[PDB]
Amino acid sequence: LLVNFNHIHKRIRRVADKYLSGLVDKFPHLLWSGTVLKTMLDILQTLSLSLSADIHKDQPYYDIPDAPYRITVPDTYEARESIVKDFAARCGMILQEAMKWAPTVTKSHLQEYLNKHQNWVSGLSQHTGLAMATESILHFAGYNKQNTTLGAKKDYSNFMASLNLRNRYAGEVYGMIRFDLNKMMVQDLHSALDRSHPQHYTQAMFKLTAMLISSKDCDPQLLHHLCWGPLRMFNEHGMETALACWEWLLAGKDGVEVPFMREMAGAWHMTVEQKFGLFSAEIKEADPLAASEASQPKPCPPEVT
Amino acid sequence: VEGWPEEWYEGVCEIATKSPLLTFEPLRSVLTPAELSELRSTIINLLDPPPEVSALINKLDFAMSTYLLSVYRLEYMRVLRSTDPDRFQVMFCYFEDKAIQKDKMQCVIAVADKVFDAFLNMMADKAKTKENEEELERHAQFLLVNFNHIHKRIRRVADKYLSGLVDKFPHLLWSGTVLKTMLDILQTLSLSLSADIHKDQPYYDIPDAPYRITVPDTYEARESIVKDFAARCGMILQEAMKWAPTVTKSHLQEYLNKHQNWVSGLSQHTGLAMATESILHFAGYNKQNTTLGAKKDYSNFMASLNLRNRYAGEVYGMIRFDLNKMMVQDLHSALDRSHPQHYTQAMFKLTAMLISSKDCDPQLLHHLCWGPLRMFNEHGMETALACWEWLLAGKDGVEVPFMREMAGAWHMTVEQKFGLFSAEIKEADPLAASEASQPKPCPPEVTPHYIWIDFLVQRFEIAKYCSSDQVEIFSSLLQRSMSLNIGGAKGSMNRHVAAIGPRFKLLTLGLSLLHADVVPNATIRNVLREKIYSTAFDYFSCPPKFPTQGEKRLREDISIMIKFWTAMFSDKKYLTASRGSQLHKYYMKRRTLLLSLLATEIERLITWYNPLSAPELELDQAGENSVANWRSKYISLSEKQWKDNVNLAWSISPYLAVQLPARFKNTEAIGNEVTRLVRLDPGAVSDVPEAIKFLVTWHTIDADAPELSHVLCWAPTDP
Repeated sequence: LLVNFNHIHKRIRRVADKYLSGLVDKFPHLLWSGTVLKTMLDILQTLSLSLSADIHKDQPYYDIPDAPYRITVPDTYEARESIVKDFAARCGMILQEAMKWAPTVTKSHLQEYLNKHQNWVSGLSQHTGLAMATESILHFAGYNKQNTTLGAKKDYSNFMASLNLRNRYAGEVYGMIRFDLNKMMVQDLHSALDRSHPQHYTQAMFKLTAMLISSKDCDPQLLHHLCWGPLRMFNEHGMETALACWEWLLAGKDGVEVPFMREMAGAWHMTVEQKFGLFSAEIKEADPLAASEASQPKPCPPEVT
Repeated sequence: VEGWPEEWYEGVCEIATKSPLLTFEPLRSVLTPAELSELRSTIINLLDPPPEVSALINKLDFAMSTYLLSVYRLEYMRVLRSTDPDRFQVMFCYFEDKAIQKDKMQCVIAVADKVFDAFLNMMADKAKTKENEEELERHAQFLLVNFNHIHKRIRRVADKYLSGLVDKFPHLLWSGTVLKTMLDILQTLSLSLSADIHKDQPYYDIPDAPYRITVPDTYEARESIVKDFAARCGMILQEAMKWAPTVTKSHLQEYLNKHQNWVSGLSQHTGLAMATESILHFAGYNKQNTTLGAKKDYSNFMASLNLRNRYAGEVYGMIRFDLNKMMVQDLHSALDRSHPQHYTQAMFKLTAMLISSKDCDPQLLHHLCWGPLRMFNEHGMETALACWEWLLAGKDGVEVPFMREMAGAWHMTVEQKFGLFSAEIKEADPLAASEASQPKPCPPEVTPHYIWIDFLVQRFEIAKYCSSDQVEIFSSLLQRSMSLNIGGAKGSMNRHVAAIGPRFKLLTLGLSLLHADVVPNATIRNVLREKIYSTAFDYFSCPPKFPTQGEKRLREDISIMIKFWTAMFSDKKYLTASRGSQLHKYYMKRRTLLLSLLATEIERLITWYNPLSAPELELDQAGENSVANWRSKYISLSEKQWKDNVNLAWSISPYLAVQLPARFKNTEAIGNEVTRLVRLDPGAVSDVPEAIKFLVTWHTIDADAPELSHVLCWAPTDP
């Protein structure tokens, strides 16, 4: 329906628009899908490239990458400008609609889309798709944890931090294949955990997940060590690193949700059983009426970050 | 007071240089109306303060007056004859004295303003070396860190000093250290916003700079001060991005690639948010959408950032397991196989390896600069420009060797005639082209020379103020690329129509360099101007023709020509080139002729652009109005003062005189004068397609005077 939205006729595009509106109305979950956005960005880039392509020259047909289809364009410049300007609004509308409800998943998908080698060469040119992606992120953003509940600010550092970490560690782990190797990563992670060093812990975790995301097999031992990592360094920093790694793993590879969910559930049940957090024991304190001894009363509150 | 042996005054200078501060318990406890009146008059004349300060002074006795005079003299002598790098910042030591504050003050800030003005006047013309830039950077950093003082007047006077300093030295805006310091202090304040006010120790330490910051007690004051500070950052950021977006954008990209901030990026980290928010609403248009008549571009930023991080990580991986040989071999293999992806990967890997090292490694730099010359195109040139920008932004103290290598590569390209400096190719005339060699256009193509000149212009704009040696490099590069040999087929540059963009762009860059008032000598400018005029005149020695490129790549050519004409018209800086009148008129005549020719050519090109009126299409109005006014002014010339123009053109070059009537002038005197001149000396011209008709018909039908006719040597012409 998206590829049929730009037909050369008059009523065809109207009926296609009506069908698309109805379909997206009755099935809201299609907004945050991971394939619609890439296709629409690709077709928008194709139209933008076709905007100025020597109208007198023949062959107005074009081929959509990664999808078998074709697009025809009118002859006059005015009609082409009108149709591209008309199409340039639905993209923003559906982007803001998607970002309104579930910002996290669509933000992760947008981050993933901006990490392809083919578009980097042409990024020095217009490449309207990347400009749209990097422009639509800001004015639909929201408040962070610190400034979410106040009575009368905007946050974008997480986006750049995640993107930079992802690209840096992807390159660092891709380098290693030039010169098995899982044993070294496991040993480094164990050494970092034993020495209790946060920087080495984060580096090892990111390197391990970046190695895992680029492979052809599940390698269950790597996933098991990934899920059992933070439980030996219970805190907020390690938990933040683990959440970032889990989000990257979910966004990158496909057909992996079920084993990851099962491993996470097992880790949660183990944490419940060992009473490492909120499920810990209760500690009593001396009452002040008869606390004349050297054991002076003092608060003993559990901490669950 | 100056004015008695000279050594008596001379000795006071070093004593004041080594004297301690006149610091200090009540101030009054420690310490003839005509003399009081005259002392007050002298002090008020020396200071010249606002009237309130004068009224405050009017009620003071003699002791305070002489104390003020003594401290003023001591500080003035100290600042005039000091050598320590902390010259002007010692004055704040007087602002922190509790005894001075408790006394029943504005005189101190007045004398501080006076001494600051004296210091600024001194520094305005000190030198143009790196040390002065470092001192200015340190002073700006000190003024920035003193902007958030706990007192009231201290921050006001600091703000005034900062405003004055940034006003008189605009180049500090795009520096690479001020932005990092201001982001760090902003992050420190944001972190200190909520830090358990009841808990003690309100002090904080600025990273990478030895200083400390104190904060108020109430939350409201802290919020007010942080909100107040949050505006100067945006103001100066937009001011910097307005003028030179490239350098500040590269610095911002470099700042966002540190490992320490990435861990805390999951938190607020206000500095990164400010950096990523201030980039957008001050951005501009790209090359494609820079000249249109009634879009925004950010893909370059993300592409550069992603490539930089990816290749930095990939090259950092290799150190875990010499190595330059492998990189050189890979680059050579990629060049030999002619693969673009491998070429880009090798180039980025090489520059990323080079940026993280401890030695120059001249072979790596030499291979870096000679890379693109073996793959002359636009894609490789774009990759090379990106790599050069990253190298310049990353490492420090490398500008001079890189500039020298780039100049050498440019001269090699000029010598080998690989681009705009290539040879000229002729084509068969259609009148006698019945053979199998049918006529067809053969225009030279110069894509990357159109971008290299832009890069050079950007670098020159950046380096006009700071450095003083790169100007010599640019002067040598411009001097070695031009020659004064206007004539038949020796001008070192192509004369085709499709190659007028880079030519006039380089001419405009040369004129801008001349107007910058950097060369102190009075003879370099003369030679440079002579060469500029020669290479400008050389283009009009060929028969006119029409452009072959499409509708695009034509508007900006007209814009460049209009800009060059405007620059040429504003060249009235003569009478100081040292018999000056001879050279003055010698330049004036050629300037007028060049202006007329440029106006005619621009009119012809704009007429060819769109046949109809086309009110939708439009260009700069001021240039068109000026061209129309000049055409109206020059169209009213009489029969005189125009034959002299023909004589001057003949004195310049016979080819220009022969081609002059081709540029149509609605007057018959031009033809008669050209015929007379060519009859006086026919041997000076041997171009047959146009010059034969000025000699063959001694008389149309009169059939007289059979002498001096030697046509047995002219080249063949059309049947």
